[PDB]
Amino acid sequence: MKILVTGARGSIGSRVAGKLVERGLPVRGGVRDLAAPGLPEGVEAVQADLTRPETLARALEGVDKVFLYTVPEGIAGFVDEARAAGVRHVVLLSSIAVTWPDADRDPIGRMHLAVERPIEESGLGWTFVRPEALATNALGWAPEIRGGDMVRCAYPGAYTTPVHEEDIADVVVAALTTPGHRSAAYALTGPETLTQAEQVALIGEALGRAVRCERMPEQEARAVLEGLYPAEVVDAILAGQAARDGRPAEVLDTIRAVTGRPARTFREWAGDHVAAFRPA
Ligand SMILES: NC(=O)c1ccc[n+]([C@@H]2O[C@H](COP(=O)([O-])OP(=O)(O)OC[C@H]3O[C@@H](n4cnc5c(N)ncnc54)[C@H](OP(=O)(O)O)[C@@H]3O)[C@@H](O)[C@H]2O)c1
Repeated sequence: MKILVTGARGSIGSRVAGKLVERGLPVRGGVRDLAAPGLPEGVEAVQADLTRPETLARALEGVDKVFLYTVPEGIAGFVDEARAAGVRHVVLLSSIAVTWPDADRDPIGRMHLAVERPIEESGLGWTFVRPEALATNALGWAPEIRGGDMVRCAYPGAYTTPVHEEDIADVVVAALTTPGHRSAAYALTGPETLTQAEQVALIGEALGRAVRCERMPEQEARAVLEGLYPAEVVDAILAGQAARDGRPAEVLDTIRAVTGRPARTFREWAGDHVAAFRPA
């Protein structure tokens, strides 16, 4: 029976879809707009807008399993349609922020908990995949790295443990295709905790040139982030980074435990995405 991959044009969703197609599995790729390009080959395109959960009734026909992105505003509608269609297993792309002690006050933590909890209460089989910082967050430095050798960082000494999107897709695929993952919640990290400055330098090494952070003052960083995210989220980002300033973050072996392969390094990630950081 079919697997519905929501967000099949997304960074993670497209890799989940592609990997399932490589395995011979019938995949429906969920998109908000059927007219647009970017869907991997061999995927049946279906409208599946998680904010308009009446699209889901058609998208879930003949579907046994679902990969789900976190969209809190339509979760009760999703649960209802998944139950009605006979879905047996939902794998959710959540966040490690749900595991920290302030999760239910943190905007990011709350956003993901608002989808985890109704799934937990629904009776559907589930697996939660809970990454720490996405390696792809480094793509926000591309404009500065393309144009010069200095990047401006709010907290150059702040640690995260960035995880490669391919590893996330591999864990999702394991959860969709093998037994033993029911009610599992996998906290995913990369294999090394790294500061912002270290990440920037590793991008430099992949390019063959020395790229450095300079610190920007918090006034300036707050302003930049207030143009990209709501007020509450900027406060959490900066507070999160200040709390990890000079404090190495936890490295978990969860990727290796699930997939049998060590987590991909940020260096490898930078080599994989090197074209994003070269000038036009
Ligand atoms: N950034 C971090 O450090 C971090 C850490 C932990 C967890 N996370 C989680 O990872 C996510 C990022 O995943 P990603 O890298 O794959 O992002 P992405 O490349 O931006 O893809 C996001 C996908 O979500 C889909 N989507 C959004 N709203 C939808 C809706 N209403 N209905 C259907 N599909 C919808 C989009 O579909 P369309 O392309 O069709 O529009 C898009 O394909 C975050 O949202 C968060 O939940 C992030």
